[PDB]
Amino acid sequence: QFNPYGDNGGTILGIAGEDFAVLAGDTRNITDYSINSRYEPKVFDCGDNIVMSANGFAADGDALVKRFKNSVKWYHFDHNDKKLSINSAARNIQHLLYGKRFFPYYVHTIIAGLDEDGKGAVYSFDPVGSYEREQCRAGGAAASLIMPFLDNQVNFKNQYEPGTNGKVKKPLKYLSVEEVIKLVRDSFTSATERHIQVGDGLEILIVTKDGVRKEFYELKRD
Amino acid sequence: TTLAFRFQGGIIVAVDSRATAGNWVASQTVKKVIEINPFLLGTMAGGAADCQFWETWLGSQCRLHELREKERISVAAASKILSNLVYQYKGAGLSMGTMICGYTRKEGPTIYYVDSDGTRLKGDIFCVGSGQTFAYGVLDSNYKWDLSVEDALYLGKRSILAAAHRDAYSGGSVNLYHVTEDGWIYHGNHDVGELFWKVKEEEGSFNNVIG
Amino acid sequence: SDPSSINGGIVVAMTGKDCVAIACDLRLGSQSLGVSNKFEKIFHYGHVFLGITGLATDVTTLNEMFRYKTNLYKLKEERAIEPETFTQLVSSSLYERRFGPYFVGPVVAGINSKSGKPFIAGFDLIGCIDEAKDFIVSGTASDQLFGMCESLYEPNLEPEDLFETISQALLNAADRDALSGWGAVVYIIKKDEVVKRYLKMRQD
Amino acid sequence: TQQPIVTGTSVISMKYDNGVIIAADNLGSYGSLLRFNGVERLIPVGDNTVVGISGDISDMQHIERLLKDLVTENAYDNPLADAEEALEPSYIFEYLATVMYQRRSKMNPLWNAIIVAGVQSNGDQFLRYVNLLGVTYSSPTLATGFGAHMANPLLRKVVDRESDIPKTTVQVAEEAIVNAMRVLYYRDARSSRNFSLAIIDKNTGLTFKKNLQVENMKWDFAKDIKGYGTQKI
Amino acid sequence: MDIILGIRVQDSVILASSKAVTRGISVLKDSDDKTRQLSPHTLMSFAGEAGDTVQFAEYIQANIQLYSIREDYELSPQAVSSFVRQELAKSIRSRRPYQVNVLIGGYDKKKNKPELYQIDYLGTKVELPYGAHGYSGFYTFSLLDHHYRPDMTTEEGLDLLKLCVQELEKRMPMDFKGVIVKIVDKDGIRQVDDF
Amino acid sequence: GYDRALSIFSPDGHIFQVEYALEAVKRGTCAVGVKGKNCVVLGCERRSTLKLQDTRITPSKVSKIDSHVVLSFSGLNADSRILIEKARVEAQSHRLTLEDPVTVEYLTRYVAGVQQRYTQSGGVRPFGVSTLIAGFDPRDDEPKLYQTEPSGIYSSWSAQTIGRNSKTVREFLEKNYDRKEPPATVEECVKLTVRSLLEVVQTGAKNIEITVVKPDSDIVALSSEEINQYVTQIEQEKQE
Amino acid sequence: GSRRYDSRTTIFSPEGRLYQVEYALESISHAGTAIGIMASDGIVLAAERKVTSTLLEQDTSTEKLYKLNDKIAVAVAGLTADAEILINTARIHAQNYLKTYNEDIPVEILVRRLSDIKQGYTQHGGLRPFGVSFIYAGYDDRYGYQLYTSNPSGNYTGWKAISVGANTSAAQTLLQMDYKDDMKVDDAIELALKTLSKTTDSSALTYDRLEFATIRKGANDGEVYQKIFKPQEIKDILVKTGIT
Amino acid sequence: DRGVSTFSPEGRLFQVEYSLEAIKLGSTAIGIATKEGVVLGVEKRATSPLLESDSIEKIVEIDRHIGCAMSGLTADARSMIEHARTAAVTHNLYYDEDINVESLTQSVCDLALRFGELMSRPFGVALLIAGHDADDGYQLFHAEPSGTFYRYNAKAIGSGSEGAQAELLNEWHSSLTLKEAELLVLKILKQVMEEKLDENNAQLSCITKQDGFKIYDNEKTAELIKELKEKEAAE
Amino acid sequence: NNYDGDTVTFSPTGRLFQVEYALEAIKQGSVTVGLRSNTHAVLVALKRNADELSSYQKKIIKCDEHMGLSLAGLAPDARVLSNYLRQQCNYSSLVFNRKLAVERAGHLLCDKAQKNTQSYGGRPYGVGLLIIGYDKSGAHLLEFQPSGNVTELYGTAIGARSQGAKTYLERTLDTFIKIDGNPDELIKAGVEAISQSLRDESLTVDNLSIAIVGKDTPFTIYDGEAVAKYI
Ligand SMILES: [Mg+2]
Repeated sequence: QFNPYGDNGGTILGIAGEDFAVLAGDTRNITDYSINSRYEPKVFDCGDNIVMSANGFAADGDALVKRFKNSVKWYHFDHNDKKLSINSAARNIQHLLYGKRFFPYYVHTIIAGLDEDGKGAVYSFDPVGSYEREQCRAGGAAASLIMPFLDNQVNFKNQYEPGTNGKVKKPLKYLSVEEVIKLVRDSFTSATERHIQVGDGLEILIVTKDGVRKEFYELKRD
Repeated sequence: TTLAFRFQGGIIVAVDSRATAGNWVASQTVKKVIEINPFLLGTMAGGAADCQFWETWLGSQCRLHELREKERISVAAASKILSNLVYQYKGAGLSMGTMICGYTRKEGPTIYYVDSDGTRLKGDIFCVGSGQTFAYGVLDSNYKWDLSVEDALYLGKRSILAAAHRDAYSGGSVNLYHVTEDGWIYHGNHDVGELFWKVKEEEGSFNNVIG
Repeated sequence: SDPSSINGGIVVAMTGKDCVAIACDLRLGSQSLGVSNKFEKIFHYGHVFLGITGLATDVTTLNEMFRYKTNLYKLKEERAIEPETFTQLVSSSLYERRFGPYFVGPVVAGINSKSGKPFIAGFDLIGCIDEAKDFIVSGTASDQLFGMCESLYEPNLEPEDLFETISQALLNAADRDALSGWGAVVYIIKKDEVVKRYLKMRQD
Repeated sequence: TQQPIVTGTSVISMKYDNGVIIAADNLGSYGSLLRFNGVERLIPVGDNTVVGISGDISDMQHIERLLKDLVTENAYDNPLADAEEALEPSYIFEYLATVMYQRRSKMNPLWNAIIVAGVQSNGDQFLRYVNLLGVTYSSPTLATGFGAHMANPLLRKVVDRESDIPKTTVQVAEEAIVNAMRVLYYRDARSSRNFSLAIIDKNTGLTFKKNLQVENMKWDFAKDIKGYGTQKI
Repeated sequence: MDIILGIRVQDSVILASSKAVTRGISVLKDSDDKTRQLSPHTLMSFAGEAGDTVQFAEYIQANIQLYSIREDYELSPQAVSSFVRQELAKSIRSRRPYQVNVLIGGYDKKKNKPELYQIDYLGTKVELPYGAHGYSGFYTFSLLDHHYRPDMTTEEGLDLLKLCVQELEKRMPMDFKGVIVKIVDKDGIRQVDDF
Repeated sequence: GYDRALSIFSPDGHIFQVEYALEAVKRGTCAVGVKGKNCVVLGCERRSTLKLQDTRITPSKVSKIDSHVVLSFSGLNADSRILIEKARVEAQSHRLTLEDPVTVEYLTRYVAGVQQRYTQSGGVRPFGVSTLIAGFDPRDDEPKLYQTEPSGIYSSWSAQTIGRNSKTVREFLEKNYDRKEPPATVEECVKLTVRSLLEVVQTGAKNIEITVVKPDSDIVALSSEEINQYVTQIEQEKQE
Repeated sequence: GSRRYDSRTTIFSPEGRLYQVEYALESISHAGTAIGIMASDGIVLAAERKVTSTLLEQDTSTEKLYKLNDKIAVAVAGLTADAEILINTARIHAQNYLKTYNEDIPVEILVRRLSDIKQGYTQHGGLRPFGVSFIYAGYDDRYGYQLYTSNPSGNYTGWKAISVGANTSAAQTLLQMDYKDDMKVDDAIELALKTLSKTTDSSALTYDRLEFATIRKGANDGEVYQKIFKPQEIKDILVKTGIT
Repeated sequence: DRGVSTFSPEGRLFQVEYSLEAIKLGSTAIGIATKEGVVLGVEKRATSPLLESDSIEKIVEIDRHIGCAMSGLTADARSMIEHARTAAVTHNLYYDEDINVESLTQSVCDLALRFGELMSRPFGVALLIAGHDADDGYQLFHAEPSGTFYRYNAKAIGSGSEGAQAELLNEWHSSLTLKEAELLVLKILKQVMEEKLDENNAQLSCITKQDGFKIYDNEKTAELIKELKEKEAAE
Repeated sequence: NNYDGDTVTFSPTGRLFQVEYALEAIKQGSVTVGLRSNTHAVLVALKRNADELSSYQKKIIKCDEHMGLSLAGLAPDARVLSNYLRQQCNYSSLVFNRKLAVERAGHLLCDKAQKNTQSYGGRPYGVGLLIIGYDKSGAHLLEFQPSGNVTELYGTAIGARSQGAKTYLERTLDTFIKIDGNPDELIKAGVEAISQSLRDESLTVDNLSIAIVGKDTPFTIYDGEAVAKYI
């Protein structure tokens, strides 16, 4: 019988700073034990300072990003070129996903940008459109490898203040863009070593009030 | 694990914040209470998307009622909008366990349990989710109608903590709400990590864990 | 989960000299559980008698349906429907539900008011007509009724005799079926009089 | 939902400095590896695009008609149909990509893997893949079925990354493709000796080669192989 | 939704319905009323699939209440039961059938006679002196067959019901948390406060 | 289907089919609504040109929509049945979804909405009917009286009349009804309603129908003898 | 387009009347007279056939009096073809009610539905209304013996005695004059015939120009019989009352 | 007769032009936009003294940030209001924000021309749609049955419109306070109204960023009527 | 006279009067100008107000990044046709990853307008459009009329007293056609063109509406203080 779903592998990572946000993804596209491409981007500038990735089944991912980019276009036409706030974009994507509740888009979605106070925002979705704002989120194949590391190194979980008998927690603070990109690069090199579907290349999209900048870094090709 | 119970001081609503995909812990920071309107609360159990989407939709339907009838909707009417909606979808695979909690002058404090099978139940006490049995154990044992507001809030908080401990698919933090004639009041987010040890030390309970 | 043997029950019809007889058990059950001992399976539209075995919801529904159709027939035709014509109407109505059938085994009995000829017929659930000189059998003890009828029956029995033969055919068939019995009714049908007798039988 | 009956095997392709190469054998295969030969699986669309198709032959012939139908439609009320408003590889691919994905979403797929090889108006090399699931990807080397497993590894030794494309000549690229086709003939039970090769060059245009045969095969060593271990004779 | 009983005595019909609502391993409620008043002299108890029961009961209630207003007349118990049967008989060949079993107890003011109707989810209607749905009848039918009389008073009928409930509380695996009892006579519908 | 726009605008900005529908209402038998302190009364005229009538079975002029709301009307009798049926269905539909009987204002707003829809739908003419809708909201003791008309406009009235010679009986009510002090009792309210109809009817025999609605679904229709006593009392007091 | 040829059958006049309904009533006024009289112990239906021919088969003919079920009959006045469409609808509605409730349809419910169908043709669809007026004679266990009339407007009303069709003005004055409440069926039969005998446009009222029916409780113990009179039975009742 | 969507020789739609005549017959409605809020006032115009005036709803809430005043065949407005409320709530459900006043107006105006041989005739009612949003601040729109809408600093519609509009032309400036605008609506209503203006036959409302859309009580409007008379007598 | 009742009726001289009446709605509309060079295409529109308290009716609608129009006549009809163009531009992008040709845009508007002139019950569109765009064959200006007749032009004008601006462009043709890689100068020529269609009233800051599209210029609309430069 025909199976309408597939797994194109890959893994994505969103981190929110004080006055910035990053959305990272590996550039490897796979089916089973074959490499389809070593450079196939799945992190996209959608306009209005919103970056988006739909990781999982690439066909469903491309379809959703295409539909959302179109949703941004028609929001401008229908509401006098008004800027689509990240919170509004998130709710719109919930409806796009829940629209196919009984034939889901098999993807994990993460959008990054700035909220209306200019502070870094990351939203993560399930396949059928349940969503939540988060400081930190990894998605896709190697999510299970990256996410606990980010709990430790971003949210300082299970870290206490030396000499306080584990009574005083290590204080939460915003990380610089330089410190965040280090954690992203290490997160992906670590995932590349232990996950066969992750490697080839890492593409990071950084969102500030100035706009959307790109950085590329080579990963192991085995 | 979600619960809501009626008492002298109104309604207590307490929920956990954990989401799981199989044995993978997807989130520890989920908001399982939908605010809806200042006198109406919804709890979420089962499918995250099903609950979040349809209870947000319920908030829209409740707003339209109030624009059209120039009156706030009753908890009975609000609960039946949601129960009638899920009944249309019955057999399609919607997964929802839910409690509609609110005060209105004509009804008083009211709790309605609504699930995706189409069950709609009015009751004083309800616990819904994988950890409901753990919550019920603590709630039923210490529940009195004439509980104080401070004691009722603690019992709700304590009953979630009990379930968070024993249930693998419950945990993260406890979100506390108190519903009166004036409306609902948020009583904060309590991380189970810090709460557990505080409760153990102060209550002298949880003797089963290393001490 | 076999609709024709959830509720259970039997119908038998026989021809005699210038008479017909139709008889049924009174049991309605939910598999092993006996529910009602007053569930008659024989209905009449004027002088045409219809017995129906099988799923009890469909027995009630088809009775209500044929009452409806024969009531409209009489108003338009300005005369009671005859057995031969009613037989065709049962066949038409069942085959209309060919791929979603009524789980029933109907039996038609009556005397043609013009010719005076005794008439009986049986049907399957999709409306195939079994027209027979001798007898027709239906229900969960059909095998049992076929055995009793094929040995007990002889042609041109008088009404008083035909009563004994059909009665003994039903009673002995029902006693060898778990889902049949709990009482029995026999209709003896002459040209211009109809006697209805309730039989005393074992209540197990 | 369907099952493929008669199918085409691997389509292989790669980019070089001034264009793209694409090749496919001329065989249709039945159920238990039964063969049939005399099937062209390379569809030239205009003089700047070649569409290589693998999978169900019946679905391939349907797609062949859609492309012929597309060229006719583009000409309608178009004075620049043979110039600025001529069909591009990017346009033809996106059409096919759209069809493949909406067919899978209706649970009635076209049981094919497609590679669109061409040169754009600005001279940019175009090479992209789409299949029955509507999954799409681009790479300096693209292959379907067995080709993905056996051809890609060979073609990636010539062009491993984007920076290798300018250093790769048409002579080198064609040799690599022709060699890869022989390896597929050795090792694929659904391959044939006869194949077609197409070159789309920005300077020299589209060159279409038919009735090509695998040559310079190594079989001589077979005479020295006796039994399955211990047999000496 | 498990236990629904019905006894028709001389001058009234008594319906007894279990109070428990069980979802999974937990008993959610112990005070559930598995009945709707269809008209002032007609009561319907129900049991079956969750949601379907209440949805079906309320739908019937609305249709009978609509007839009552339109004609300014109370439909007879026989007429209400026939309407309810036809609705279930439609349901069974639907895309998604109502999985609901009902007892209809009514006092016919024209005949001055109590009437009890048992209808299953297939639309299998039967008129009985006493009835039950599901596993309830497994114990109660033998007991009623022994003790029941047609000329019993309401008090006699309630004592005979206590004997049925005691037998169920002894031999049934589930705790159904007791029964709500309702009497339907010439004066209408009242609930027995203590049982 | 038949699509023709029958209700359209004229150069002067009128919709003649809606205005001609009001003429049908003006031809209809007189209907009056008077609301007191703790009750509402609906009085209705029955033309006396019809003798050998069976009053038992003849459709009554006042219709119960629910146990707590009543609808009277002036205009085409056949048209009124369609509005009453739709209203009765909506009343049971409201109870089923909101778990509460309709307010009088809601039931009015629904009926008015139906009447409006028939003024800008293709292939249909407007209803030749104006309605008086009276009753008490659930768990409320404040009397409610609303009027609807073919256009679809509705509004609340202390007292109001519709149908033939309604302008005469409205004249009467405008000077005889005190806003500051409405009819305190049931008797007072029924008397003022009968008095107002006696300005128009002809005879107070089998020509006047009275229906008294009170809080908590307490609706009763008065008989001939009961109404005849009010007629006898008013005529004796008049001769002064 | 087609707008040019649309008569607009469902619009109001400036006076607020329905043209097509008014003109349909004008049509019905030229139809043969039908009289219904309701007694304490039964109902009489009498109707005049439209100018009979000598070679018309009288015995096997049905123009005026139609059976709806065992307890309800109608007298027709207007287009016979139009009446038969509505009669077959009414017959089905009755059997639908019996199928649903296992009770014979109450008279008013059948009348209201048939009246509601007529109403529809005046408010939507853009078709001509039914050129038919009915006298409904029926019995149910709620209101007992009942007379109703419906007309193309879809309005219906109850009556102790009523006429439809030709010379109703004259017929209604004669009924109003001689009718009383404690009247028997036999007395009502005599009134119906005497009224037709005086309102008829024919020279003399004969058996061959009449249709007659009674709904009595004449059968044994609390059951209703419908008697559609034969030609010979009309001839006998016409001599017995002393009109011939 | 003639088609419903027919053009006149002048190039106007007959049925649209005729509906504008219906709106002239309607009771007066006035709207004034300021930097402190937008005020909406209406003439109630009870046909008889027995009619309970408080039951005349010609000022209507669409969302918390958008109000509406109507003039013409007011029954026709019910489905327009229903659509506006549905559009406002639906947009909030899809985008988790308040919907722009212009976007809501544009939605209502998209019904207007959905008639022909869809509904049988145009709407016989004009709307004043007043609201606030973060982008374009306090706004007043005039929605016609033509499908056209204009933004206005101030606008009058209904029987006394041409007289009222001439008065608003002189009186309106960009520095008007909310209190000044309230008195100005009441002043111009009392000028064009047949019967004498009081708290029973006239109604005030406003929309402010802080408190949203509020219909003024009869007690509140009465004080503003008393304040208006004193200030006009003062000079 | 007898032949103007609907769009399905020819006159004895072979005229469609309902179409000719729709054409009349455009003449009553406010003036708008369109002109282009080889590099850029410009729309200039005179916006019309109800009174001094009212806003100025927006005349220019964006259809894609590379295409938009100005309207004269029934604004709601412009909304219907511009929404249709937006969808056709959108369909071309999503399905073919291809910017819709300005010529095809014309053909699609023509064929949509035509169907409404041959069917009973429906009416012709009561608006004229000037479509500008930059596609693969450079700058383009189109004139749409609700008869269905679409025309490609170097320049034109529609609305009341449009003949003044159309005459100027006819004279200026050889000058403005060669304004390549200079947006401001091409707008200035468009503003001087629309000025030939003014009577009593002059161009003010909230009165004038300009739009431009070109080689390295997305379709952008200038209103308010942004058009103060060109007065
Ligand atoms: Mg047995």
